[PDB]
Amino acid sequence: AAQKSFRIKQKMAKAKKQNRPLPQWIRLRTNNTIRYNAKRRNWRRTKMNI
Amino acid sequence: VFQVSMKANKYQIKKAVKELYEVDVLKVNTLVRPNGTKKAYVRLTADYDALDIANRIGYI
Amino acid sequence: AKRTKKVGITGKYGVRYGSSLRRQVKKLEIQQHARYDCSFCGKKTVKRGAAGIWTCSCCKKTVAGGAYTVSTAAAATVRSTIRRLREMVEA
Amino acid sequence: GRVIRNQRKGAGSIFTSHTRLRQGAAKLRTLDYAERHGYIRGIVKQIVHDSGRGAPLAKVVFRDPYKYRLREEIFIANEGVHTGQFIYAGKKASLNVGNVLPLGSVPEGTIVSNVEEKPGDRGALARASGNYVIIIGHNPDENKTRVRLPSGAKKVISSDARGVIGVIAGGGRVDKPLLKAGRAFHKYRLKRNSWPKTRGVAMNPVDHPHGGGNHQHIGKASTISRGAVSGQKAGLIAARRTGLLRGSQKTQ
Amino acid sequence: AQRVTFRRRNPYNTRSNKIKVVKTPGGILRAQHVKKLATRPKCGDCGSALQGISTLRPRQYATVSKTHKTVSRAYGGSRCANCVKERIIRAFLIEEQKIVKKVVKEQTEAAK
Amino acid sequence: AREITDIKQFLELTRRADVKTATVKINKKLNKAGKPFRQTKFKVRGSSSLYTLVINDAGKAKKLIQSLPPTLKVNRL
Amino acid sequence: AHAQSKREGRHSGYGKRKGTREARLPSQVVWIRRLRVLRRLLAKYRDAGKIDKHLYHVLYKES
RNA sequence: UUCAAAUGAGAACUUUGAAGACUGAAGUGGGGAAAGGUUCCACGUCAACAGCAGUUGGACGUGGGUUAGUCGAUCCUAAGAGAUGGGGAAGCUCCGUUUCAAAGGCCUGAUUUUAUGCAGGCCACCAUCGAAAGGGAAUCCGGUUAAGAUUCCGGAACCUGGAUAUGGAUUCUUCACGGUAACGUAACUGAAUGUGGAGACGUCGGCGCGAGCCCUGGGAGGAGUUAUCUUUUCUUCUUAACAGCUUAUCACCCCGGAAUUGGUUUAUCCGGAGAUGGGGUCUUAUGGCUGGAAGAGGCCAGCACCUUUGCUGGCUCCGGUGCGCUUGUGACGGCCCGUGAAAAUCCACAGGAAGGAAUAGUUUUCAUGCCAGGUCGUACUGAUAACCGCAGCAGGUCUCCAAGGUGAACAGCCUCUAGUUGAUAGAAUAAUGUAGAUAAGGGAAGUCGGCAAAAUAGAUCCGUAACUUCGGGAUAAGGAUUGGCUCUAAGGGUCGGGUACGAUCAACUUAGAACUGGUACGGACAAGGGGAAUCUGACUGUCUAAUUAAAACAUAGCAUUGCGAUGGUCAGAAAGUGAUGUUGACGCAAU
RNA sequence: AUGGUGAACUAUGCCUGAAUAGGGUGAAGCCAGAGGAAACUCUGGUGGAGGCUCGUAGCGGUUCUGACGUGCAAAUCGAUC
Ligand SMILES: [Mg+2]
Ligand SMILES: [Mg+2]
Ligand SMILES: [Mg+2]
Ligand SMILES: [Mg+2]
Ligand SMILES: [Mg+2]
Ligand SMILES: [Mg+2]
Ligand SMILES: [Mg+2]
Ligand SMILES: [Mg+2]
Ligand SMILES: [Mg+2]
Ligand SMILES: [Mg+2]
Ligand SMILES: [Mg+2]
Ligand SMILES: [Mg+2]
Ligand SMILES: [Mg+2]
Ligand SMILES: [Mg+2]
Ligand SMILES: [Mg+2]
Ligand SMILES: [Mg+2]
Ligand SMILES: [Mg+2]
Ligand SMILES: [Mg+2]
Ligand SMILES: [Mg+2]
Ligand SMILES: [Mg+2]
Ligand SMILES: [Mg+2]
Ligand SMILES: [Mg+2]
Ligand SMILES: [Mg+2]
Ligand SMILES: [Mg+2]
Ligand SMILES: [Mg+2]
Ligand SMILES: [Mg+2]
Ligand SMILES: [Mg+2]
Ligand SMILES: [Mg+2]
Ligand SMILES: [Mg+2]
Ligand SMILES: [Mg+2]
Ligand SMILES: [Mg+2]
Ligand SMILES: [Mg+2]
Ligand SMILES: [Mg+2]
Ligand SMILES: [Mg+2]
Ligand SMILES: [Mg+2]
Ligand SMILES: [Mg+2]
Ligand SMILES: [Mg+2]
Ligand SMILES: [Mg+2]
Ligand SMILES: [Mg+2]
Ligand SMILES: [Mg+2]
Ligand SMILES: [Mg+2]
Ligand SMILES: [Mg+2]
Ligand SMILES: [Mg+2]
Ligand SMILES: [Mg+2]
Ligand SMILES: [Mg+2]
Ligand SMILES: [Mg+2]
Ligand SMILES: [Mg+2]
Ligand SMILES: [Mg+2]
Ligand SMILES: [Mg+2]
Ligand SMILES: [Mg+2]
Ligand SMILES: [Mg+2]
Ligand SMILES: [Mg+2]
Ligand SMILES: [Mg+2]
Ligand SMILES: [Mg+2]
Ligand SMILES: [Mg+2]
Ligand SMILES: [Mg+2]
Ligand SMILES: [Mg+2]
Ligand SMILES: [Mg+2]
Ligand SMILES: [Mg+2]
Ligand SMILES: [Mg+2]
Ligand SMILES: [Mg+2]
Ligand SMILES: [Mg+2]
Ligand SMILES: [Mg+2]
Ligand SMILES: [Mg+2]
Ligand SMILES: [Mg+2]
Ligand SMILES: [Mg+2]
Ligand SMILES: [Mg+2]
Ligand SMILES: [Mg+2]
Ligand SMILES: [Mg+2]
Ligand SMILES: [Mg+2]
Ligand SMILES: [Mg+2]
Ligand SMILES: [Mg+2]
Ligand SMILES: [Mg+2]
Ligand SMILES: [Mg+2]
Ligand SMILES: [Mg+2]
Ligand SMILES: [Mg+2]
Ligand SMILES: [Mg+2]
Ligand SMILES: [Mg+2]
Ligand SMILES: [Mg+2]
Ligand SMILES: [Mg+2]
Ligand SMILES: [Mg+2]
Ligand SMILES: [Mg+2]
Ligand SMILES: [Mg+2]
Ligand SMILES: [Mg+2]
Ligand SMILES: [Mg+2]
Ligand SMILES: [Mg+2]
Ligand SMILES: [Mg+2]
Ligand SMILES: [Mg+2]
Ligand SMILES: [Mg+2]
Ligand SMILES: [Mg+2]
Ligand SMILES: [Mg+2]
Ligand SMILES: [Mg+2]
Ligand SMILES: [Mg+2]
Ligand SMILES: [Mg+2]
Ligand SMILES: [Mg+2]
Ligand SMILES: [Mg+2]
Ligand SMILES: [Mg+2]
Ligand SMILES: [Mg+2]
Ligand SMILES: [Mg+2]
Ligand SMILES: [Mg+2]
Ligand SMILES: [Mg+2]
Ligand SMILES: [Mg+2]
Ligand SMILES: [Mg+2]
Ligand SMILES: [Zn+2]
Repeated sequence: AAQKSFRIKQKMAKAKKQNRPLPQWIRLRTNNTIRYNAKRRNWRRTKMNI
Repeated sequence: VFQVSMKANKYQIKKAVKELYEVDVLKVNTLVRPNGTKKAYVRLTADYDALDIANRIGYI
Repeated sequence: AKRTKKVGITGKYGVRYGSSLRRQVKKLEIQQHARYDCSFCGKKTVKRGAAGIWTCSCCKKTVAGGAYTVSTAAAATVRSTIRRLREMVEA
Repeated sequence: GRVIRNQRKGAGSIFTSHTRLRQGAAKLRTLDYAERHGYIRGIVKQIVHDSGRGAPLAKVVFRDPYKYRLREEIFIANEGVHTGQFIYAGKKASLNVGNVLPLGSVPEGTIVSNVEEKPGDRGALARASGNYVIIIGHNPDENKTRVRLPSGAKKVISSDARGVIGVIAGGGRVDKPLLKAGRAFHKYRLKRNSWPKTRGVAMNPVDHPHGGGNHQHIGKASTISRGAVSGQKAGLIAARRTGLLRGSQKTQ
Repeated sequence: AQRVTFRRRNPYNTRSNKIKVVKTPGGILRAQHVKKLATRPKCGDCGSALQGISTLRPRQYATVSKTHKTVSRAYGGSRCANCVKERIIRAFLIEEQKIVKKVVKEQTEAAK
Repeated sequence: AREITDIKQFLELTRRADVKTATVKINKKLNKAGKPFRQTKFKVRGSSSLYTLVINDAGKAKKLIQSLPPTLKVNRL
Repeated sequence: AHAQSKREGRHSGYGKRKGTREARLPSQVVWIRRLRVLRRLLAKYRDAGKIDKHLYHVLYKES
């Protein structure tokens, strides 16, 4: 919040990383069933509660 | 510019640079990248040319 | 020019609180803001602040007194009745 | 029903004393060797206002008879004491305003403040601005000293009990009208959250014995017995009489 | 007509956040935070701002030479030189009267 | 961050062990209400302070330039 | 241009006055000026010896 | 809101240029705190989302970006929180925080087996957590990015810790001299212990000063206007931390000995406890000159050319004014039954333990020199779209900076700088609406009721009732006047006079007089309706957030009650428990 | 009934901070002046008191029983206060 604890900054870093589309090669795997990334987050829609 | 262990402080960078690259370090500035990684801005004394020492390690 | 016929310092409260209350205050308020003679240095520089406390402008002496006047009639006689009793224990 | 106001005070959340600015605790010196065999000298280094208190305090510094150091006490300023005065404290000590003497060692008629209930409690009786106790006699065997307290009560205490000659500064403070709410506000602001007082007769019955009714009234006798129980005691507790006290007061 | 901004996160007008406006060589206005003003030291006896002594904030008195923190007479950076005049006369007179107090009550013991 | 005028003290600074580099600055200014003159500023960079000696006399300047120690790096202008 | 006309005692009638005469120029400012001007004359008139201190001291308290 | 171009399959909606407007420094500006967490920036890009559109986006896809000895945290203590010997409790756990406890650690000497056992002496201080607004070691200016900067680059400092050596100082009178004194300084040993000070403190008022802003003269440049007028209109002309010298209201010293009392503030306070006067000392807020530093930055000209993009120059100067504005600060004064934190930390003094030179010592509070300074935060938004209100919601949400005119003004109204021009659009203008207005004659007849609306209003002057707690009532009521232009008069500063005046510089205030107009003139804006009574609450104040603001609650005042601590009232399951209580009847508690 | 979770709203105390255009009124204190045989009474200034006052921001929420009443909004908007 413009002056952070490292605990909060770390979690912020992990959330950034998790925020990417489904790596499209996984779709090609044998017996693959994952169509898309069903856990995509967005700051303007769902707040991540610290 | 090096990606550096989060556990490493400004001293351990300066030392680990000299040992691994045979260079004199003037000063070391660090920051935590916004993905939980450490970035060292390592500046060499005027004797060493960074550009040369950069394609001596290989990247370019 | 005479500014007010009776309220004096008490005119700041204006019409409020009732004549009699204002009258009682005016008395003690006049009592408490006044300059008093200093026992120690013989000037009239004793003034109050913090009811009970009376200090002298120069000579920097501070005397414990009455809430709105330096000497209170009670402590006055107590002074004398102690003066009397003390003298019973030397003569 | 609800828990009534006077019951909530004992928990002491919002009712504890507003203490930040206080000067300290006013106390006679510890009743050490010097004070109970001879006397000890000090200088009132300052007389000062104690927040929330009527009477000014007197900072009086002494020498430490056992270590090389100054040790300062906090006395209540007896009227007439001043900066720079020498205060003497001891069995054998002159009967002068400001000094502290064992009740046994002053004649009758002496007028003292901050007097000890039992000897050594460093000051119990006659502390509020303007009060004092008068010694009204002695019993040398058992060395009691009969005194009269500001209430009028006549307690008898040990002759070793210590008091300070004189009366307490700041008298007459209660002769001036507060004149308006704010004065009382800033008054209790530095004492404790006792002000202002909603009448129990203006609340609903959950709140108080006096609450409710289509008119505002007590409804039963407001004299509550000593044996009453918490939440009952409100009004005139254990009143032995009631009504406008006409005729001369002044205990016989 | 040119306005200015704080230079530190603290956005309120606290006594530790005093500001001065300054014109720089760039030809523009820019704030510069001001440390709280220092006060003068005081005579422990009387209480006046005892002269001769430089006036800094307390941690700064460790970055200044001893001559700035004293005056040459006894009780230098401590008492106001009229109190010293007084605690001299008082000392001397009391020691003198103390001698007077002894031989007077010595003769008392020889005739009483 | 310090000004100097003792031309003797100056040469003593220029030969102080920590002093390795110096610099001479040439300014054109005016003389008291009228014509111009040539002010020189001898700046000696010490290990914690930059001493600078202002020699308004053009003649005193040239004589003082050769006076400089030969082993001293002296940035000109 | 308007400031010049103002300097020439213009646009200052009762119909151009919105703040009270006291708000426009305080009585005290007028007094402090005058009484400081009078206080200044008594000093120089004395320090030059034009008026002895016994007349000065009286004029001061009458000022 | 509009024109046009560019772009694109596609353009009311994107980009650019042009025009019209707005926010009007109490911002639609420039930043932060909490909260968000990548929205920041670039590139690509329109299926869903942006209640029309979309080539645009806080969307989508892909990347890049947050650099510190000095800014914060970190340290300190505040209310408070909470371990510990213990005491309760079946027990989860409750109580106590220096508390009925054998509570702990520093200086250096002893060692020359040798490393740290013991020989002294202290300290009895007794956890810890708790402030990104309190306290607090120390940094500035210029330059730089697509996006970072008091953090990078450049240059110039400063603090702290660790080392240290050379120079100066000091000593044969061992631990500096000088001044009558205030006190002076480049230095000028100082253990235990003790003591003092700084940290460290309300509020309002006028008065004095500082800074930045505002206004303005001459000049040296650039820009606009020029049918005509304007030696004109606009704009550039800057100087950081740090360093040296200097600079002060107050305070203080020396000479002196005062009624004919004197000095003196806007504000009456000072003097035989020594004034007025004359001469000195001090704090360095703050300002000045210089170093930093013109080499920077600002403004221009004159040539170079696909480029990296240069190069040569010149100028950057001297002043004026103040009930101005914002802020800072000083010496005072008003107020209190209110008298307006704490600790860390730093210094000084008192003390004299000790150690210390003549054939050579003591000195690191003087100068200079050496090394080092970690860990985490650092992007952006901060709101009619980055927070909370299911949302890009007309709501809510702490704060700094703050130009010109009109005017009493941070009002309203217009402007400069900066930022916007965001809110589906087109055509009509029926009824009925919502919001803004006007109406002949009457004038509350309307209505539960003047609800709504209207009338009033600034300022100067005149005038002003009952009644009253003498303070008020009172802007009572009721009147007159108010533009423009051209004049008159009054109100100041500064410098020489042997031990009456002259000379010159700079300010809008107030009054009076002429002239003048379709009788208008607080010309927009701004801005009280008044009076006579009854009921009721004394008053200012408080409440039913979201149908009740009142006569209800409160209050001062009045009166009653309890209590002397082995106590009153009150809390708890209990207790070596707790509130009042840092208390003591001028008190606390209860009506 | 039992065992639990809340003072991000709000109520109240405490700690530590911060904030509030411009006007009207003219209380004590003070200086000079006038009258009177006396007691004493007057006048003009100065000063700048107040849970004083007109009135913004602020805090409130009186009336239109105005807008809205499948809202901008589960309490808002305008005017007035
Ligand atoms: Mg949600
Ligand atoms: Mg959750
Ligand atoms: Mg960092
Ligand atoms: Mg119950
Ligand atoms: Mg307590
Ligand atoms: Mg209360
Ligand atoms: Mg009540
Ligand atoms: Mg009551
Ligand atoms: Mg009720
Ligand atoms: Mg009941
Ligand atoms: Mg009952
Ligand atoms: Mg009832
Ligand atoms: Mg009743
Ligand atoms: Mg910032
Ligand atoms: Mg000194
Ligand atoms: Mg000095
Ligand atoms: Mg006045
Ligand atoms: Mg003058
Ligand atoms: Mg006089
Ligand atoms: Mg449009
Ligand atoms: Mg456009
Ligand atoms: Mg506009
Ligand atoms: Mg405005
Ligand atoms: Mg920002
Ligand atoms: Mg793009
Ligand atoms: Mg599409
Ligand atoms: Mg969206
Ligand atoms: Mg759409
Ligand atoms: Mg679409
Ligand atoms: Mg993206
Ligand atoms: Mg990305
Ligand atoms: Mg810091
Ligand atoms: Mg740390
Ligand atoms: Mg516990
Ligand atoms: Mg802590
Ligand atoms: Mg802090
Ligand atoms: Mg702080
Ligand atoms: Mg910059
Ligand atoms: Mg960069
Ligand atoms: Mg930025
Ligand atoms: Mg740098
Ligand atoms: Mg350098
Ligand atoms: Mg050092
Ligand atoms: Mg010397
Ligand atoms: Mg200390
Ligand atoms: Mg202190
Ligand atoms: Mg403080
Ligand atoms: Mg600085
Ligand atoms: Mg003098
Ligand atoms: Mg002298
Ligand atoms: Mg001097
Ligand atoms: Mg003035
Ligand atoms: Mg302010
Ligand atoms: Mg005070
Ligand atoms: Mg000090
Ligand atoms: Mg040193
Ligand atoms: Mg360490
Ligand atoms: Mg930033
Ligand atoms: Mg936005
Ligand atoms: Mg949200
Ligand atoms: Mg919104
Ligand atoms: Mg301008
Ligand atoms: Mg913006
Ligand atoms: Mg819309
Ligand atoms: Mg529209
Ligand atoms: Mg339409
Ligand atoms: Mg219509
Ligand atoms: Mg019409
Ligand atoms: Mg009509
Ligand atoms: Mg009519
Ligand atoms: Mg009628
Ligand atoms: Mg009718
Ligand atoms: Mg009716
Ligand atoms: Mg009517
Ligand atoms: Mg109406
Ligand atoms: Mg009309
Ligand atoms: Mg009337
Ligand atoms: Mg006219
Ligand atoms: Mg004139
Ligand atoms: Mg003239
Ligand atoms: Mg009416
Ligand atoms: Mg009422
Ligand atoms: Mg309601
Ligand atoms: Mg309800
Ligand atoms: Mg109301
Ligand atoms: Mg209501
Ligand atoms: Mg009554
Ligand atoms: Mg027990
Ligand atoms: Mg809360
Ligand atoms: Mg404040
Ligand atoms: Mg007005
Ligand atoms: Mg006002
Ligand atoms: Mg006469
Ligand atoms: Mg006033
Ligand atoms: Mg008011
Ligand atoms: Mg009002
Ligand atoms: Mg107004
Ligand atoms: Mg309110
Ligand atoms: Mg409002
Ligand atoms: Mg409303
Ligand atoms: Mg309605
Ligand atoms: Mg409808
Ligand atoms: Mg209003
Ligand atoms: Zn005195």
